[PDB]
Amino acid sequence: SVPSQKTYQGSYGFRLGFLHSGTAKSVTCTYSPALNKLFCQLAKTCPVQLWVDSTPPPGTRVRAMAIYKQSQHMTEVVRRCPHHERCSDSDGLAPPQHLIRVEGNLRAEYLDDRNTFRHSVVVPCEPPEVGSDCTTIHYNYMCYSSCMGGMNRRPILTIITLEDSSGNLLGRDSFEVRVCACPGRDRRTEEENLR
Ligand SMILES: *c1ncc(Cl)c(C(=O)O)n1
Ligand SMILES: [Zn+2]
Repeated sequence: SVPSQKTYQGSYGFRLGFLHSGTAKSVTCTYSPALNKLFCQLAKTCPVQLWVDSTPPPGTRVRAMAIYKQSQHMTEVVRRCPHHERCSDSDGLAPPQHLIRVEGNLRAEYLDDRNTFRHSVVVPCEPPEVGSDCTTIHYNYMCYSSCMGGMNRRPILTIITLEDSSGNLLGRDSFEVRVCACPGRDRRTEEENLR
């Protein structure tokens, strides 16, 4: 089984947004619109904006899940490598096997799917606060793209789904992720390679 990655704004006009962080050597998280790709350091804050055209119903949730991008690896569950899953970096909520965490949200729930065995993290969809036009979720990625026995240099996609209270699909967006030591440099390199 492979989760859909089809972009779907749905009834509420759901889509993601990203900050403009640049590509300086000091940057820890940066998004490339040209590549639709987030570059980030291990376990560092990744702000992801949620934008809607109209407010979805109370009980709407936002789920994140990783899959492998490449055709020949899409059926394999994305998980932390044998090193990082045994790290003592628990936050009290995320299972140690999960690549994607939500930072600083006590209502985050982590799912180990009983059928597909895939991991995901889900939070309530909060409306924007006063003085803001969007809401932001802070994600952390807990293994490097290069980790042996884990992602093993294989690119991943994060799929963000807007769901109703039963888990039915309301909206979908996605982006590639590279977890790496030098996200600014790697973004510059990959944007050059594309050009
Ligand atoms: C995971 N958790 C803790 C530590 Cl100290 C390490 C490491 O070997 O750097 N990994
Ligand atoms: Zn790892």
